[PDB]
Amino acid sequence: NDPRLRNPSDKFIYATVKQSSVDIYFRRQVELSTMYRHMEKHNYESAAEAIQAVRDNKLHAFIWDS
Amino acid sequence: AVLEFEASQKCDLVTTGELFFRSGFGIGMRKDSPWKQNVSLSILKSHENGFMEDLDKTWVR
Amino acid sequence: AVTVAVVFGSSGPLQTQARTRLTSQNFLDLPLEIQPLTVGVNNTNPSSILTQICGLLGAARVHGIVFEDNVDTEAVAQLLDFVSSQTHVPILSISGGSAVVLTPKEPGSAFLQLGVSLEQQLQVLFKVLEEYDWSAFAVITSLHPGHALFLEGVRAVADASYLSWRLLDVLTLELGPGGPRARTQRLLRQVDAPVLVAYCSREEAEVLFAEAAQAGLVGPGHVWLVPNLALGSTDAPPAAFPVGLISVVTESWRLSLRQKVRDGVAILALGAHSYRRQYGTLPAPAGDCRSHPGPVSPAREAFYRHLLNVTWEGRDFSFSPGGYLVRPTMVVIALNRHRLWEMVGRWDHGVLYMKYPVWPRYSTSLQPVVDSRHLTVATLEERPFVIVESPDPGTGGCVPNTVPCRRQSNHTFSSGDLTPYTKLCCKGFCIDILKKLAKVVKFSYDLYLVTNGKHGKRVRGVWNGMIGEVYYKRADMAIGSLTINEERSEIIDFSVPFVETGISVMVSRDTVSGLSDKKFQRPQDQYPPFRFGTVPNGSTERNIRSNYRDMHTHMVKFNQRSVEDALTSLKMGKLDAFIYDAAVLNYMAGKDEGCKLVTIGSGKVFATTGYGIAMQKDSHWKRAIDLALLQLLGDGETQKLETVWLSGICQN
Ligand SMILES: *[C@@H]1O[C@H](CO)[C@@H](O[C@@H]2O[C@H](CO)[C@@H](O)[C@H](O)[C@H]2NC(C)=O)[C@H](O)[C@H]1NC(C)=O
Ligand SMILES: *[C@@H]1O[C@H](CO)[C@@H](O[C@@H]2O[C@H](CO)[C@@H](O)[C@H](O)[C@H]2NC(C)=O)[C@H](O)[C@H]1NC(C)=O
Ligand SMILES: *[C@@H]1O[C@H](CO)[C@@H](O)[C@H](O)[C@H]1NC(C)=O
Ligand SMILES: *[C@@H]1O[C@H](CO)[C@@H](O)[C@H](O)[C@H]1NC(C)=O
Ligand SMILES: *[C@@H]1O[C@H](CO)[C@@H](O)[C@H](O)[C@H]1NC(C)=O
Ligand SMILES: N[C@@H](CCC(=O)O)C(=O)O
Repeated sequence: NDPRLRNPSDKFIYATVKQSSVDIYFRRQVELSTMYRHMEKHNYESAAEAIQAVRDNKLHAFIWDS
Repeated sequence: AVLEFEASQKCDLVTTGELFFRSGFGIGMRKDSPWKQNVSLSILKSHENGFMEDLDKTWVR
Repeated sequence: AVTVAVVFGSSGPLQTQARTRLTSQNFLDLPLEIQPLTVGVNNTNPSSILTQICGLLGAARVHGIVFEDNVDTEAVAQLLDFVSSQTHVPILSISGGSAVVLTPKEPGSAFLQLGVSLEQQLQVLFKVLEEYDWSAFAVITSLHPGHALFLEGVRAVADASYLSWRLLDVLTLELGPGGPRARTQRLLRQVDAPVLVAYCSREEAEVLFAEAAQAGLVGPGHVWLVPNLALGSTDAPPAAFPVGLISVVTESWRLSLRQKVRDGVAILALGAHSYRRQYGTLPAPAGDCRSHPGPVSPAREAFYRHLLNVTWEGRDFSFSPGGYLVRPTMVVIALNRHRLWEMVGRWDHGVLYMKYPVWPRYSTSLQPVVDSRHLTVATLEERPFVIVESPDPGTGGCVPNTVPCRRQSNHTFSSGDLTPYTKLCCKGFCIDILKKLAKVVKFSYDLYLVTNGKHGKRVRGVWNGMIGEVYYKRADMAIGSLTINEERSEIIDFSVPFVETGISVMVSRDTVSGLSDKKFQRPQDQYPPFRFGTVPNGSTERNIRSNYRDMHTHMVKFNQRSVEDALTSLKMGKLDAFIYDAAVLNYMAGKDEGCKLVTIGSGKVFATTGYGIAMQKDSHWKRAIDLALLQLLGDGETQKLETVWLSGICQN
């Protein structure tokens, strides 16, 4: 519900793994449609490379299982 | 509008939280009263020139 | 030694049609030296067709055949497929009843019909239904053969879609000459769906439409959709067809016979040319019916495979393995008031463009009816509240939770016949409010932007912008960032404000502390002139002009524009104070990297007013919309919209 997430910008980048449960969760939601559209353009192939990108600072935030 | 004035004037009391039902005060008349528009126009004019600012400053400090 | 035969079967002026050209100099633009041959089947009976085709094959040894006949034909497509299976000659049927698609075709046969299957027509019709948001339709069907395939296609297309279609009921009829008339009449008086889809032959279509006219299913409260089969000669439609009938056809619509013949010969010539480029030689000529070449002759299979995928004059002529046109551009045509088949929309690639943003409906007396519950809403782009985007190219349409909107059609962007309007998608706070109002008050609406001025200012006694559109009855209501003020409330009516706002001051991080400060009221009081300005032609400018003459006379120097540009000029240092709307200034402060601040902690909003929904003076919708807005404010939906649309980063 943070306004940085709900109001996306080219500058901010957050994404999740492609074709996963989080992808489905954001697809189903209608009030999260803008977030899904922003996320889909930068979605990652796997979780480990997503962690490496986060440590790299290429990806600001990573949404994944707890 | 009333609670904030009471808290400011009488002190010793505090208002908590943010406003959870935003509305306005309005002049009430019978249904389909012919001179509604008049009053509404006047009220809008009072908002435009200076009248509501003076009324706020003079009464609700 | 390439030889291409054209067979004319149309029962009109066939001799005038065969004689039309019967030449070899034609088809010059082609990557080949055509050698045509007109045989013109005289009457298109099975014996005549078989005998003439066999004689042609046993005399000229043609490489391919192009067939053409009239639209009343029913069973010739079977005979042509039979001939192609028996002699292994590639035929190509163009126009007439021979161009209806047969789905299973004699596996070893190259028929290659130049028509579109039933499923693609169903897809186009369902996308037409999606465009105007028509649901709860009913299906009318006769006992015409292939109706099971039609129903299965309807069910598959309805099931495999993102929208939630809702079929009401399917009714089967006889629609035969001289039979039970009470049964059809009784069944037709029991349907109440607003959208009806029918599937039958030409004569059955005429019978059904006559019965429906007797049953009161023709007026403006009923829209009919039919596939190609129900249509006949498009040039002369019958009187039984109701005005507003919708169908979907290929580009061959409105083309002349010679053009169709040229296109077929071109397809065959390009297939042969590709075969020659690939194998260095021409394909073998066809044999004769007094034999049976059991072996598949892989040379002929290769020729057929080359003939499948071929393009000509920028149009795709690819054929499905089922021998019909795959992914062709199709046009959606409708029967207008003049009782002519006007073309309405197009189906280029997987996306749909349609001429009419709203479907017209005419009375039973051909009198244009306008639905009283369809409101025309004018609006304008304002980043916090109204956002316009281009539709997603991938899916044709755009993302849900985004209402389609059109741009003003004053300037025609048709470029021929594509679309006279720019189709965008609008979203945001005001559009969400409008959607909630449409759900609650139960009305339908379109949405178009205003390209004639900003929100509105009286110039030379006339009004431009949204106020101009509403006052001059071009639109039912105006929604957006419209401030309630006396000069507008006198000329038009206003609804209850749904978000409060006013005049506010923006500075780069409390030097002024008041709109009526001596710095503003007296520009030349001290220091070189204060560089403060505002966007002209708005409520703020008129308020300043009518109240503080010195303020307005100084503000003329700094006539800012494009509030984002004013904001960036403030950031750079070309400006030190910006006078504008409080609702947008709070949002602009919220999503600021430097976190610009409004003059006083709460901005000390001056001339407090609100955003309203403009309406025509003394209208009817006013009371209902006022009550609906008050209900929305009462139930906390407006607070939810504030949280989801006007949140800020450093506002807390
Ligand atoms: C609202 O105010 C307007 C003034 O702008 C009133 O209009 C005048 O009304 C009087 C008597 O009703 C007339 O003699 C004047 O000729 C009107 N002026 C104009 C310019 O038309 C209006 O009547 C008021 N509304 C009501 C219900 O009294
Ligand atoms: C139609 O498609 C066929 C194949 O589906 C194309 O023929 C191929 O052409 C490429 C050229 O690089 C060859 O490598 C393949 O071996 C060919 N395949 C076959 C089965 O012939 C043909 O070129 C296409 N038509 C056009 C006009 O491009
Ligand atoms: C073909 O039709 C013409 C006139 O339409 C007729 O004169 C001719 O005899 C016909 N040929 C046949 C039936 O073989
Ligand atoms: C329509 O467009 C023309 C430009 O072709 C321009 O004068 C103006 O935007 C419009 N003219 C009107 C509304 O008279
Ligand atoms: C404001 O109106 C003036 C005069 O009509 C015009 O020249 C100016 O371009 C307008 N400013 C806008 C539309 O931002
Ligand atoms: N809401 C304002 C637009 C901003 C302004 O010009 O003050 C109006 O409709 O007048």
